[PDB]
Amino acid sequence: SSTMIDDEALKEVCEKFECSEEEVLSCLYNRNHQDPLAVAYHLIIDNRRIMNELEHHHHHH
Ligand SMILES: [Mg+2]
Repeated sequence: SSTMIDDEALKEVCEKFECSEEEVLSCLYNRNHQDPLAVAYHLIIDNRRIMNELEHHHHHH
């Protein structure tokens, strides 16, 4: 199997939550969506996506 991790989001969660990388990876692996570390990881990725979409719309629409 192959698992993809967003390294930048992982680093940001670890810095902001003062936690180990394995703590984040564990809740992702266990699909424990309710763990705030998982929520934060996906929030960082989702917001990056949304901001990229908004910037595009601002400049081109
Ligand atoms: Mg405008």
